[PDB]
Amino acid sequence: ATYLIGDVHGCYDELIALLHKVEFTPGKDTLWLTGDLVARGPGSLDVLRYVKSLGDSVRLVLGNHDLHLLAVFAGISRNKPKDRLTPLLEAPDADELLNWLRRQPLLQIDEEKKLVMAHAGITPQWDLQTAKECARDVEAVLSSDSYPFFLDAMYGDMPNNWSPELRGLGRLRFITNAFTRMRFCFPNGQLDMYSKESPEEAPAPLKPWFAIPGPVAEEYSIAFGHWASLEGKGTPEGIYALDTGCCWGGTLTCLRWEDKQYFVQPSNR
Ligand SMILES: [Mn+2]
Ligand SMILES: [Mn+2]
Repeated sequence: ATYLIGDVHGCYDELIALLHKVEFTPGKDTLWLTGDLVARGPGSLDVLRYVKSLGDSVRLVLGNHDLHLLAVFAGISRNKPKDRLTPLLEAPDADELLNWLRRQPLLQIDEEKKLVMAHAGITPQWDLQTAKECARDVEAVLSSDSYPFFLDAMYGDMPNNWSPELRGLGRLRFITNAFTRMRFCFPNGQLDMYSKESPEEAPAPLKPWFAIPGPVAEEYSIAFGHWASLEGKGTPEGIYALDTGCCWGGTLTCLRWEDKQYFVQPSNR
């Protein structure tokens, strides 16, 4: 069976409990994780240890908190007490875990299921070929010896409009923002990097990225996490918002792909 779980955010206990609920069995089953494995929850170290141990039985995409963790590890960015990353950063296996984490994709595609996954979703300004090239380009920098320069370069809110002519720092920044920070779009597909609220509270003319017709969403289902104020609701057919805010006292949500059956694990917080 195929299971897809939203943002874990260090909620190791809830993750294991939900997987036991569906009797997740590596070798017979595969797990898709929407990223944001770490931060805020208390168990980031245990979560990374377990997901890494799953090997080919897990298909991960990196989220913005995974990238932030990597920026803190590399000395690029300051550690915020509230993220609760210190046990992981001080672990004897921190090197093994984070060097594994930076090698994971930003984008997962299963052609037989016609299923795409990314942390924040797919901007309507990308077709599939472009999304794949963009993921490849950022994954190559993240997996290189020089990844701390990219992590330093990634911070920023501009440019917020895609063009095949983007070059250099702006190109990587847009790609990173599109995969891991996107929520709202302007009618032209342009990214808005400030509004984090539910779509009801969003100011006009902002609309969820999934409310704008785009070539990937027209051919593929898209699963994503990240947007917790969505509470997993209000999406159109074929759009699966999996982040139900477990670290926030919400719930950890698991979707079984074969029968579209949902399983939910309450926050223990
Ligand atoms: Mn996120
Ligand atoms: Mn998140």
